[PDB]
Formats: sequence, C-alpha cells, structure tokens
Amino acid sequence: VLKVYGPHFASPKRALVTLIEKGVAFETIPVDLMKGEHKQPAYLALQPFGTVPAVVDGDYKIFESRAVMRYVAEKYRSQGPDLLGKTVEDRGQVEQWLDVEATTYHPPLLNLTLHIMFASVMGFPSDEKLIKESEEKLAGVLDVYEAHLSKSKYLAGDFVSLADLAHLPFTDYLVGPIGKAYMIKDRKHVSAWWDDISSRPAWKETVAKYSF
Amino acid sequence: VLKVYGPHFASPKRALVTLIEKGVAFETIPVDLMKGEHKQPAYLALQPFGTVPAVVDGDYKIFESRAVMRYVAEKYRSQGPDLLGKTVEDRGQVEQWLDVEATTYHPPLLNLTLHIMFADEKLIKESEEKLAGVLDVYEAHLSKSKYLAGDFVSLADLAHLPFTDYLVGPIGKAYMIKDRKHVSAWWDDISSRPAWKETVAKYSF
Ligand SMILES: N[C@@H](CCC(=O)N[C@@H](CS(=O)(=O)O)C(=O)NCC(=O)O)C(=O)O
Ligand SMILES: N[C@@H](CCC(=O)N[C@@H](CSO)C(=O)NCC(=O)O)C(=O)O
Ligand SMILES: [Br-]
Ligand SMILES: [Br-]
Repeated sequence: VLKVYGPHFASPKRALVTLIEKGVAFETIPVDLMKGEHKQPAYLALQPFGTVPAVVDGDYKIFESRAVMRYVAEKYRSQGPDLLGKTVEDRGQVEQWLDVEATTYHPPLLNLTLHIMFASVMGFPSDEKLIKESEEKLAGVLDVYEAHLSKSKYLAGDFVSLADLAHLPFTDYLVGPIGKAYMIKDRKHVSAWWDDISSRPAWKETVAKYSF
Repeated sequence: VLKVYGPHFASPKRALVTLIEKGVAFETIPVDLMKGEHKQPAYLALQPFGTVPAVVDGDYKIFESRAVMRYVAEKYRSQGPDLLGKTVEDRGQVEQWLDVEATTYHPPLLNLTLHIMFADEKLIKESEEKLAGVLDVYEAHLSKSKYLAGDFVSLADLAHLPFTDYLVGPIGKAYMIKDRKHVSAWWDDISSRPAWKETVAKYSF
C-alpha cells in the first residue's frame, strides 16, 4: 500500500530499485512534469519543493530519493540483502558513498542529462560550454571511482549497498540516451562494477516496469 | 582518539558540532590550502576528492561531512541528545531534511559564499533568489514543526549551521533569515546552542 510518485523519471527509480531489492509491496502514481502537475497544489502538499519522488506510506509521508532509500532499507532491514551493511562502520561507508553520489557524482551528470536529453527544457542555444565542463568534472569523479573500485568490489566494501544502487538511474542514461557509454567502458573496474549492479534482477525489473 | 581534518572550513563544522553535541573527545588537524596540502598524496589517501573534512577514528576512515554526522550519531547514539530521533519514521524525516540541506539548500548558498566571500553579479542574484525560494518553504514548514525533522533537534538542523553562519555574517544577508519569523526563531534557537557556540569560538578563520 506504500506509494511512489513519478516512477517514469530517474530519481524515483532509486526508491523503486530499493523497494524491489527488499521485496516490499508497493504501488506507483504517475506525475505529469511536462504539464506541471508537480508544481500544482495537490502534489505540493506531498513534496513542498515540487519534485519527484514522493512516497506515501500509510500515515507516513517522506521525500528525497536517497532519504527514501534509507528509510525503506531501515524499516525492512531484516529482510532481503542488507543494503546498509552489518555494522555501524559498514553503514558509515554506505552513507559516505551515498553522499558522494548526491554531492559529487550526480550534479555534473544531472547537467549532462538536462542539456543533452532535455535540451528543450533548458532552452537554446544549448550551453555547449557547460556540457564540456560537466563531462570533464564527471570523468574526474569517475577516475577516483576507478582507483577505489580496484581496491573494493562495491562502493562501500564487499557487499552491494544503497550507495551502488543510487548510481543506477542516471548512469543508465549516461551509457544510453546521453550517448557517453565510453566514460564507463574506458575505466575497467568501473565498467565491471557497472555491469554487475545494472544486471541485478531488481534493476532489470525496475527498467522493464517503469520506463517510457 | 578521533581526528578531524580542516576544522577552520565550514563543511567540517557539521561534524565538529555533532561531536560536541554528543560529548565525544576528538582532535583536529589543520589543512593548508595555500600550500595545496589537500592536493598532495598524504591527504588524498584520506580523502580522495581532495576536500575537507577527513575523519579518522582509530583504523576507521570516513569522509563527507554529513556521512560523518550520521556515523557519530549512530556510534554514540546512547549518549547526549539523540540527533537521529527515536523511531524509524523519525529517522526518515532526519534523512529527508539532511538531503534537502545537501541537494537544495546548500548549492545556492555555496554560490553566494564563493562569490561574495572568496572573490559574477548575475549568478549572485540568481542564487539569492533560488535560496529565497528554498527559505519560503522552510518558513511554511517551521510553522507546523518546531525543528526540521519534528519536535526534536537533529542532524538535519545542525547541517545548516556553518554556511548559514556565513549568510547572516560575512555574506551580509541576514535579512534572508530575519525577515522570516519562523525560520528566524529557529535559527536563533539552534545557533545559540552551546555546542555550536563552542565550535565557533574554537574554529573560526
Ligand atoms: N534531490 C531530489 C531531486 C529530485 C528531482 O530533482 N526530480 C526531478 C525529476 S528527475 O531528475 O529525478 O528525473 C524533478 O522533479 N524535476 C521537476 C522540476 O524541477 O521542475 C531527489 O533525489 O529526490
Ligand atoms: N528541468 C527542471 C528539472 C527537471 C529534472 O530534474 N529532470 C528531467 C527528468 S529525468 O528522468 C526533466 O526535465 N523532466 C521534465 C520533463 O520530462 O518535461 C529544471 O529546470 O530544473
Ligand atoms: Br510518472
Ligand atoms: Br584547517
């Protein structure tokens, strides 16, 4: 009966894949960003910043895609894989790389998404300069990942976690519609790691059900 | 003893104030940007992105200021105030507003900080407007809720301290807080807490 708003967009898929990994029953509710449903009063009561996702769970409301990941992972900690790790220290590392995704990986990748995939939304002429800068910044981030993932199977250690999962929705864009698969492929450890998490059954199901 | 790198910068103070709220012993170690210490190998082995803070706790290394806040609050959960709330739902709201601070509140305020304190007139106007929109939402929320995550002070409130300190001081835009009655009452509360006053006395500029 848990409900996810806006499943066709990328951020909500962070929540979707966590839910599916955890075997949690849920439903989705469409939100029309193009016509501005997300900026109208009905949706602003759930998410006051007017962005997707938002989750409604019984009496409970929560937004911010990674906060939703953490909440699902904690509420359902005792079933499925432990996406938060086993110890406090393990969880520190999950938190660490989740924050890296939010503050450091995602922002330039967001710029690439917006200006290549949704250029119309950003207006013309397109910012070719910001596109170059964002590609450069993301490559630097990826260089760190390549070194790191050569010493660790997943981001937070030897277990898949929220931190890995958080990279799924927009990196899927990067290697597909954005047209920059080489940024992943040219970095061997990253590429094996990418191949691992994006072929996980939960992610395959997320994509089958909540695209287009 | 736990060690924090770069206490004079704003972002590490999120970790410093959490440590002091929780009554945890720690030491700090300076990072010299002017000499590029942060881009040299020793420091990159602690923090591979070359930014502050970096925290070492015995053999355990952890970075990202809010990740450190969570780690400290979990590890020392049973002492001091509980900055994580009591329930899972409680903690969900702390995570929600922590992410709001990171993804929505801080980026325009970081822009104001870089361009007013450490130097683009247009980007300043745009970022102020963006932050004002963010603050309007906080104003509405803090009317129905004493602190961000509910009726208890939490990591989410504390995460706002260091750069907002800049906003009401050196950046010169205190009116953005003061003109909003609930936001302003909230700021007066959390920024008057002894742990933050002690952080500021010890680690400002
Ligand atoms: N930090 C938020 C950001 C969410 C967000 O920006 N969502 C976008 C859609 S997507 O990038 O995730 O696919 C949105 O609602 N955009 C609408 C708008 O800002 O007008 C989160 O992770 O939940
Ligand atoms: N464009 C807005 C943000 C939209 C966004 O974050 N993301 C994509 C969806 S990625 O799955 C988006 O633009 N959606 C709107 C649409 O599809 O029209 C802005 O100017 O800030
Ligand atoms: Br949708
Ligand atoms: Br310092």
